[PDB]
Amino acid sequence: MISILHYGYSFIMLLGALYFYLLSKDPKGVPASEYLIAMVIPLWSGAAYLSIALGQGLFQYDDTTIYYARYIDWVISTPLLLAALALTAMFGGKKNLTLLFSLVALDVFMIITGFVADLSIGTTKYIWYSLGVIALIIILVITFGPLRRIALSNGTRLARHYTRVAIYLSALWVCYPTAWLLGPSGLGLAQELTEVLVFIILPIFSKVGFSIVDLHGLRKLHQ
Amino acid sequence: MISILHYGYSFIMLLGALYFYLLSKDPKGVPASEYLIAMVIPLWSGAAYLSIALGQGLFQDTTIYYARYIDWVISTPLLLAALALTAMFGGKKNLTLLFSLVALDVFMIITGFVADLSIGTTKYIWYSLGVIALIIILVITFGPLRRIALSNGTRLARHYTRVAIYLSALWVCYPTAWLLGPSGLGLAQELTEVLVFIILPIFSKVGFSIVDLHGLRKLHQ
Amino acid sequence: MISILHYGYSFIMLLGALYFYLLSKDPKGVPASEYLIAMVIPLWSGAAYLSIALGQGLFQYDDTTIYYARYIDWVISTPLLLAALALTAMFGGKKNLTLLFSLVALDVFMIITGFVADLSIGTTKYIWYSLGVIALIIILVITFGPLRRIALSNGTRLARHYTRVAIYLSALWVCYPTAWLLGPSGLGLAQELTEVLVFIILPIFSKVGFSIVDLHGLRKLHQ
Ligand SMILES: CCCCCCCC/C=C/CCCCCCCC(=O)O
Ligand SMILES: CCCCCCCC/C=C/CCCCCCCC(=O)O
Ligand SMILES: CCCCCCCC/C=C/CCCCCCCC(=O)O
Repeated sequence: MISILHYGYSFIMLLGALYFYLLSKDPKGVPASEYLIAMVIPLWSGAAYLSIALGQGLFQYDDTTIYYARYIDWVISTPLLLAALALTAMFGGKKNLTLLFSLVALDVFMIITGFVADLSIGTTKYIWYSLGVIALIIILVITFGPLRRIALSNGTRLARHYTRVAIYLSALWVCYPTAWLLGPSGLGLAQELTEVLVFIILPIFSKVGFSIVDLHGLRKLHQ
Repeated sequence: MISILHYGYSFIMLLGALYFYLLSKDPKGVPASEYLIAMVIPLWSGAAYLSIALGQGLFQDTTIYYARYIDWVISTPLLLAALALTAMFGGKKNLTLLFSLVALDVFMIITGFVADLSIGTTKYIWYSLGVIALIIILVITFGPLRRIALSNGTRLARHYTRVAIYLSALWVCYPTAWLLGPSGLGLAQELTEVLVFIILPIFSKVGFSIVDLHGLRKLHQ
Repeated sequence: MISILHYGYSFIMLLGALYFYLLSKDPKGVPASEYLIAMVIPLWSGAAYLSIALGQGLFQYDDTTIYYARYIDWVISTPLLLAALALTAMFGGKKNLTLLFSLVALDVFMIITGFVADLSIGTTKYIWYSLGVIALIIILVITFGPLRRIALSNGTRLARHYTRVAIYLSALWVCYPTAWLLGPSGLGLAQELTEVLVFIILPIFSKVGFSIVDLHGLRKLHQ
């Protein structure tokens, strides 16, 4: 069932990428870079999850299963998602690449701390986990602080769309560290099968879902 | 023989980099970035192949030359960049198209490394994904990228078409040799595959850049 | 002792990053990118050295201890330091990104050759070491050649500050390959404890120290 679920995930990611390619042919005032980003995220995630379906993207550490392919996925896909968010706030204005790369730096560190925490035992696990959570808090502060102020400077309609997308992303992202802690990698209150379902359903909304809401909103500012 | 051949490869790469450095001192209207790219490719490839000569860049009932993938994951995207920048010579840069090719290429090389580590059907799933990546790269090369070259004048477009065919012809050889050799069906011997992955890169790296840079320098007059 | 020293290092790095964040609030004509770079260097280095303190960032190769976390540190931190140096030479003028990325390329190769040399035995070790030294020589030629000429073109006061920071960095950087050769990774004339102290004290002056001298000099040009 675990294998079948991952095949299904990869196929949905493929259909996501195809949809975003079609949208790109009729760009409606949205730069090609934002369509490229929306295509790479699902394609990369699909390939990583395919490696799990084929039983290559995991190994047995001590007496627990590490799905390391998830981290290979997230270390590319999550920074690209934060880029898409930042570029949404900056739509019709000057780009602030310093703020954008600050988010990329924080995000990559967040994902690495998660991978190391999964490979750690005892107290050490929760030291790394904690550093990742602090990284996520700072990303949220930027998202609702300076980045939201840039969105406001680009007009009411854009700011309203940015706020909607920011809440959508924020809501989904806080679920990842929560699920991680409750599942086998953490306290082990939740079963493997449960965690797998969560890390199949969340990414679908986090990747393909986010980009639909994000791109449709921007295309609507053109009509 | 395998070790000696790899030393010889690294030495030729060094001579290539030195030649491109000399050319850069008299740039003839070609941006410094295109000279830098032409220098990095051979130097990085030389270092990787050196690791094979010293017997570090491989591990073993089949021998995997993993240093090749470390080479290609840096050198091949840089080659596609040089190609893209050739199409865009004198006109506006389209970085979205350029980075699309870098994305496709890096994926192609990773699928190859995973296929080499895979057994049975799984090997050919990964191999297939890499081939599809190469097909799309070729479609971009002869489609949108060629249309940009045409928009920059007949002289530039003619040079671009020549370099595009040159690269395309050499690149299709890599997946073909991979499939026929030990990593695939095993119809060809290890020694044969080694010779191929010595001779092809010399024409793919040092050779491509000579044809590419000389053509662009000629457009100065 | 070795563990405690690494904890102390990480804490000092944290304080360095916090100081540079405060400075950034009153930027005094220094671009935000240069403040971000000064913050990332210590934060990344601190995290890497923390992995050593927890005894994760090292392993036993035959009869020697390899501190591989150092290389994970340097492969990110050293290119960013050369960027800060290059951006100093270019302060008030056009950026030359080709020259900047040439330095990044050389530096990354330098650090990789070092990691491979540490994993090598006999003559092979010193082949890789040699390639890294030649990389460092070319970096020094660029620093005091074309990069210094760019600094001159941006006025006497800037050029004087650049020359001071360039010498400071150059003096500290030549110490790394020297210590490497004399310590366990090389001829083994120096003991592990000695090498550890060197690779605690040097980075503090190389990272937090360099950025203080660099940023204070540039802030002074505002007045
Ligand atoms: C943890 C890994 C960190 C790796 C990422 C390194 C990030 C540091 C780089 C900063 C580049 C700054 C962006 C250039 C500024 C352009 C001007 C602007 O702000 O718009
Ligand atoms: C698949 C492995 C990893 C690949 C990641 C590559 C990153 C893809 C995104 C790049 C963004 C491109 C930015 C282009 C900016 C200029 C846009 C233009 O004017 O055309
Ligand atoms: C050893 C691994 C090396 C990996 C990095 C290689 C980098 C090569 C690419 C260089 C890009 C040059 C950027 C050109 C910008 C033109 C504008 C300017 O020069 O100011």
